[PDB]
Amino acid sequence: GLLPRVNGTPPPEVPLADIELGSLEFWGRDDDFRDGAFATLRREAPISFWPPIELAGLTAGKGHWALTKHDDIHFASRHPEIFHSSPNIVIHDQTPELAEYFGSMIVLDDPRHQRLRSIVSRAFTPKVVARIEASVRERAHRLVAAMIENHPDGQADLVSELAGPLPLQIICDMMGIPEEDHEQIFHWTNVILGFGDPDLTTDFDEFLQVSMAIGGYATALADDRRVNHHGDLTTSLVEAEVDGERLSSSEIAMFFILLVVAGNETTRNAISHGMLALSRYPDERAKWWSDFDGLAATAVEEIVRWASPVVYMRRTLSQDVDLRGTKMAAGDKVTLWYCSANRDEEKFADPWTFDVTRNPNPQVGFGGGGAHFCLGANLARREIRVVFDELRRQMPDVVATEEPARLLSQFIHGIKRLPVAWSR
Ligand code: HEM
Ligand SMILES: CC(C)=CCC/C(C)=C/CC/C(C)=C/CO
Repeated sequence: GLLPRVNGTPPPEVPLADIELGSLEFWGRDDDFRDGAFATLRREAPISFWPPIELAGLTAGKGHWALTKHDDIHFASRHPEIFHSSPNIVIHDQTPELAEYFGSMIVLDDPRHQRLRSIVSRAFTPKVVARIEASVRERAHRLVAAMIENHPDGQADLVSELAGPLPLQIICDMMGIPEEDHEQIFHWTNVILGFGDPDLTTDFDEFLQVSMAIGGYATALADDRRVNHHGDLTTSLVEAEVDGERLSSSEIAMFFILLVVAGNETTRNAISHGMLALSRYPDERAKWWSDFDGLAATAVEEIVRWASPVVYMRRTLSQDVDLRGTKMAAGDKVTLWYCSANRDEEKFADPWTFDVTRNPNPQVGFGGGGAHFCLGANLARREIRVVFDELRRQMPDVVATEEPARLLSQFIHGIKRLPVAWSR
């Protein structure tokens, strides 16, 4: 069952000597240990250097400076000329020749970044956006209704039945991907997302083959829309133009590959962590369920602060930096620990309280601001609002019944399984 926890309980005090950000065992510990570790770093070692996680037998790469304070993360995000996103935003890129293939605009600095982001942004036309909005509601409604039809027992895993499929179905709908191709897209996406996680033991050759197959699918989808225009994002991406520059089909494919990761597992984990928090703190569910539209904006923003689905993003210094008196050298890696910034005692009153009315809420779960600020933030907020709306309408007493099975990850605050139950 759910471990009892009172809303507002701080994490345990974790001694500095017990914190090993380069240790896989550390990332396997519960959230209360992790949160207490970052609280210790914020108080005692707010900028500190760490080795990467080393998987024995594979190259590890160089270490990184951990920024744990909201102010430092915000500063780094606002200075992309010093804190570069190229070559990649993870601590150690396992496939650096494919950094742009999987990363699209997220691994680019200006001027390349602004050009690609500007063209992609222009493709989100009013008609495309209106279809996306209808899709969010339709998909969330259908998935919750199917959970009821498929489980007369009133019990299901929220991840497989709802939080997992919703964000990827929305991405498929916006790309104009036929219903008949969903199973293939889901399979390829799952293999890609599953590679950095052990269990099932994900084979690199299979990972490379599926990565090329989904890329080839997307290039062919884009080429089809060059000939046959439709009212989807794929067609608007082929037609968009900034300063005479348009996107090639392989640029569109790389942006699609970014989406099925960045727009997908993040939202999934915001949903699962939101359902978990609403189950642990039933007063907050009651408040939201009593004034759903009125509290939606603050409730969703609190779910994102609480979940921080993206644990960190990595930058690389283009020049020496001295901040908080800590000297970091050009070429060093720097990590922005949003999970920590979203608990910074200097910015949030009562940071350990999950409060669906929280205002202000300067949360940085979509990043600290600036050039790379999540392109889909308002879409993510809509997905979260709409899915909880559909749960409230169709199964208002739905509740998590067990502690989640946690993903072992430094980068994603992941829930692999979340049992829930509901009545009429
Ligand atoms: C709760 C869900 C989500 C979270 C927590 C999240 C978080 C993030 C973060 C932390 C970044 C990097 C920001 C930075 O470096 O300053 C980012 C970038 C991005 N996200 Fe999201 N994201 C979410 C959902 C989405 C969705 C739904 C989409 C679209 C389907 C999306 C598309 C993108 C793109 C395209 C970028 C790269 C933007 C750039 O590099 O200019 N994300 N997101
Ligand atoms: C989670 C967000 C916001 C973006 C994802 C970018 C990402 C997962 C890069 C992974 C780098 C890598 C080793 C890719 C091989 O798939």
